[PDB]
Amino acid sequence: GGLSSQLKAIREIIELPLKQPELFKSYGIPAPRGVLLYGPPGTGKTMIARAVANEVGAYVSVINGPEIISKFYGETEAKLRQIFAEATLRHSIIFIDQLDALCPKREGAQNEVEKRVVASLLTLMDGIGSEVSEGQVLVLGATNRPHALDAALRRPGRFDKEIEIGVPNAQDRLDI
Amino acid sequence: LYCTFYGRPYKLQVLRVKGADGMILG
Amino acid sequence: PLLKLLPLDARDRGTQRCRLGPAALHALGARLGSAVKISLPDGGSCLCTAWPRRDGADGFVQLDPLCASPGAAVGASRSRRSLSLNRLLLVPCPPLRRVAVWPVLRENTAAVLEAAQELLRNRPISLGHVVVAPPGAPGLVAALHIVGGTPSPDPAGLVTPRTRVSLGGEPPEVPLGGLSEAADSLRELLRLPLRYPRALTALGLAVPRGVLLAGPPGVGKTQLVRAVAREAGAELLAVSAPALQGSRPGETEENVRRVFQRARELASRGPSLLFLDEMDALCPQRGSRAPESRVVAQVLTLLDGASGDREVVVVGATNRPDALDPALRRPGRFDREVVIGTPTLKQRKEILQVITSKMPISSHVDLGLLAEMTVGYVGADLTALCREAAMHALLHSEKNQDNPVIDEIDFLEAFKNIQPSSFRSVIGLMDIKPVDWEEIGGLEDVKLKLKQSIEWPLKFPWEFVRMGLTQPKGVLLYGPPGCAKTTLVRALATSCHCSFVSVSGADLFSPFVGDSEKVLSQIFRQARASTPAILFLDEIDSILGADVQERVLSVLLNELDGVFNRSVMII
Amino acid sequence: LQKLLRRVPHLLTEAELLQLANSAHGYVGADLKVLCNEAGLCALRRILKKQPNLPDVKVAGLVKITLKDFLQAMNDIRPS
Amino acid sequence: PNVSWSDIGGLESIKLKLEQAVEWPLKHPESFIRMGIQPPKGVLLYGPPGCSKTMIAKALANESGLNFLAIKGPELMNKYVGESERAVRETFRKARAVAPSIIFFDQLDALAAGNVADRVLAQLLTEMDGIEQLKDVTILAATNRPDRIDKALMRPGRIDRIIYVPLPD
Ligand SMILES: Nc1ncnc2c1ncn2[C@@H]1O[C@H](COP(=O)(O)OP(=O)(O)OP(=O)(O)O)[C@@H](O)[C@H]1O
Ligand SMILES: Nc1ncnc2c1ncn2[C@@H]1O[C@H](COP(=O)(O)OP(=O)(O)OP(=O)(O)O)[C@@H](O)[C@H]1O
Ligand SMILES: Nc1ncnc2c1ncn2[C@@H]1O[C@H](COP(=O)(O)OP(=O)(O)OP(=O)(O)O)[C@@H](O)[C@H]1O
Repeated sequence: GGLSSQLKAIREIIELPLKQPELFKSYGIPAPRGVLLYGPPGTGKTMIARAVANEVGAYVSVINGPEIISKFYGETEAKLRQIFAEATLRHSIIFIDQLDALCPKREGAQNEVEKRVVASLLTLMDGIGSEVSEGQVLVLGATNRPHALDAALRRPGRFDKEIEIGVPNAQDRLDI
Repeated sequence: LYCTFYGRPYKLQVLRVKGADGMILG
Repeated sequence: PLLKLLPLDARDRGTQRCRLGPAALHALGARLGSAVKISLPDGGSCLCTAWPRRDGADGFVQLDPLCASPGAAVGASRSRRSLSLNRLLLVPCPPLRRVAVWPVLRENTAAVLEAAQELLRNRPISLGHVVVAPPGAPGLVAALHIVGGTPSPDPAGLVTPRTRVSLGGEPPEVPLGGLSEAADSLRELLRLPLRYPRALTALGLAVPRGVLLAGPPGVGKTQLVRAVAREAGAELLAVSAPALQGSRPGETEENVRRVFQRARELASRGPSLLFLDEMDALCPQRGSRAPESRVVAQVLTLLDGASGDREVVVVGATNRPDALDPALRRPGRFDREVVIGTPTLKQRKEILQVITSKMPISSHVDLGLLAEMTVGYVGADLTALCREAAMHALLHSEKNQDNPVIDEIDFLEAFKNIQPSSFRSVIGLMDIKPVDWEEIGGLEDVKLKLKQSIEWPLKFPWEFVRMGLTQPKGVLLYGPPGCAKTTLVRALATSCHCSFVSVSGADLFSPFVGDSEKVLSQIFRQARASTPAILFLDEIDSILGADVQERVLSVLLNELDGVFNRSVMII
Repeated sequence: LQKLLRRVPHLLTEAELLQLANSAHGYVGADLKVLCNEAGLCALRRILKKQPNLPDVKVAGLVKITLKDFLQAMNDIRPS
Repeated sequence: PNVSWSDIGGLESIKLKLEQAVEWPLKHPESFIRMGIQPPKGVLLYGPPGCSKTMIAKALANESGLNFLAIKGPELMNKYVGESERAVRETFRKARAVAPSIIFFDQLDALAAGNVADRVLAQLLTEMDGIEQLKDVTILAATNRPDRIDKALMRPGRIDRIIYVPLPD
């Protein structure tokens, strides 16, 4: 309900790739990977992730946030990786929800599962560019407060496109 | 198929084999 | 007849064996071990030996490329291409008497000659071919290039145990503008420790070997060293290490001395550079872990050590230049600094013209208005502005797809939803706008006094000292708010043609400034670096805190005293 | 400069080291050493521009130490 | 919002004075260069107290296509230590995101507790200076007393025009 301009952007962004990567390299830019969605809590970000996977048709890999937190030791570097290219196989859209779990940015506290899981994503997404065989990997990140996502997760190649899903207005609450 | 992982016996049931020429089975 | 291609087994890896069926061996008329030339589908060719399959089934081909054309190792069979039989030939191999090889060694003459004889023993080879060593091979030869032979290996031939092996040899990106001014300042330092075959051992010392790069986060500091890299060879062990430590006390000091061990190992007949990055290293709420900067200190000490041994240049890049170790800054490990500032209005147009050159943007697009509207950005945000204006011109579009027309409508659309980078409004800003003397109406006598004490002592220095007049060592201008004090200082910098480091009090109120004693020391050091200079401290009552009060007064009072044209004027 | 270093050949080595001492009037010890840095590695420079390219083990064998680098080393090094 | 000029009374002289700063730099910038003048940016309204000044700002946003974002006055000084500073900068990012918008800031005399007033004056000054060049975002302020207004906010790039809103004749 509502969001007619912003879901049309998500579908046009998630359809040009996987279908036409020749148009991107016609002009001047690489085909992008990181779509970051955010908003205030209770807005519709998790439902609009599940809406994309019900329509376009691929293998869709959903990784949750609060269940790759605790573990016992560094089992993220076997779990993430396998998850990625495994989907790579179905040439595929990769979903990461609750991004402020896997990665904080809380420097004061120097945790064991914090300071080198940031190297487990920047050195994995820089190598997930599949230019040997020209594959297509799309990462959809969804977070409730992208105010504390490191400064290193906004660089090009990584999460680049940020779409804001805000609090609905009076005309939007009528259509809700 | 039978394999002994450090004394523990394993029972394996083969469901599907896909080979090098691309022909799969049922 | 078409034959399929399959990946090779674990017993054919590095054996130079081609596995054919019996009907193809009947059609070729080959024996066991005879030489088969395979013309590959994606260009190039290879030479193999014919051996039969165990199954006896015909219709399949496997091949192991060891003697190959250079850049023709395309025998991976993921897509399962099929080969026709017209592409395999039976090639006669006469024996040879003399070969000529050029070796590619791994990272004396007799051991290289012995490893060449041992690899090429009883093999068929052709001309202009690479022979690749199998994995796990003993020795030091990784590859051989075949150059020549006396019974002429153009239709190939066989090396024998009694042939002779001789050694001959004949082996037949964003430019980023805007840093031109600082790119050559780097070379006037680092070129002299790149032309060193122990010549400066013989005559001289060692210019420094310990440079430091500083700048805002986004001016492209890491890409500059790759440009000076390629510019003069070098393998840049770019050790970043944002968190290389752990819970043990100094367990990576053993690790960084093996990092520093191969700086020497890769120092023989070749340049090397240790590239420490993000020496940022955040500020822990509590005392930083000992190993964190102790190894730094080790890196320090280790570095200072590099002076009693073979000398390896170190280029370090940090983001925020202050709050480092003060035992770095002294003559030695780190004493030569190159400062990359926020970009001016001038080369921001030439920043844009580099990125505009690759994309097909039409000729009806301004640049000066695109430079002027983009005040507050860095060089990373100008790429993303030109990335986003390509997207909304591919996003929205027409059905023709032949004219890539990007116009001023979607540059101004992409300007709207790109947020500007922080950490710019700080420290000191040079270059502002030119103000002439005639804009300030009246005040003829105050213009005469400002000329006789700061411009005549910085522009005509021999006639000031010959006439026996002293230079006043820092002037103070006071008055009510609204009588043009900042205009008179900015008119003075235009007629002096010098550098202009200006610190105001409203700069100091930002919370991104770290405690401002060492911001105040950073201003004085950048000044003594840029030569003939005017240091302007506007609103000193806000700087001195109208504790941190007494500490600021002190860093200022000590620098005000400790200080062919020189000296820094303080206004 | 008698105990300059006694090594590093050619140099001046005449009786006109008196005028640079007269000249001598600034600071010492740690500035004068770096005068050897401003005459050891600063005596090349002009060798590498008159010839395009050479192995530098022959440039070190044909090194020339000049008078003219000392006056510019006064301008580059200010002792106290 | 839905307030027209006819609901207030049709203040025709204050209609032309506010339109000279928020619409005339875009639609007719040739008349400013014809006379030799810089275009004004920020507009302060002063007068006797009441809710008269907040209805004129809602009526200006109704006739042109313009979005309204409101920051209060002495609410923000009394609040806590931290992220009232973040609430100022999130107002300014939301003005530039959507479209040409009017930022309404309330009573200015209450800002002018030494460390309390100065971290919010620092975040206000470093972000109003970011929209000095951008012509589609205009700051609009209302105050009760013109005497105890800070002279740091009176420089000729930030707040220029002063309009008197009287009791009705
Ligand atoms: N636009 C909408 N129209 C209809 N129902 C909606 C809408 N947005 C949210 N919902 C309701 O919210 C449910 C899902 O919640 P939602 O996607 O908003 O999660 P959230 O609270 O924003 O998540 P997070 O905790 O990750 O921030 C839907 O099943 C539906 O009941
Ligand atoms: N001339 C230029 N000046 C500045 N940035 C440029 C220039 N040309 C291109 N860029 C952009 O800058 C990027 C280089 O970013 P780089 O990683 O070098 O940043 P950085 O300053 O080292 O970052 P950090 O402070 O995080 O270490 C290029 O990929 C391009 O987008
Ligand atoms: N004599 C003058 N002739 C022309 N313009 C003047 C004159 N005196 C002041 N101005 C104008 O006053 C304005 C403010 O001047 P400026 O900011 O340089 O000084 P200031 O108000 O004394 O500074 P500060 O308050 O920081 O001490 C400028 O627009 C300047 O043009």
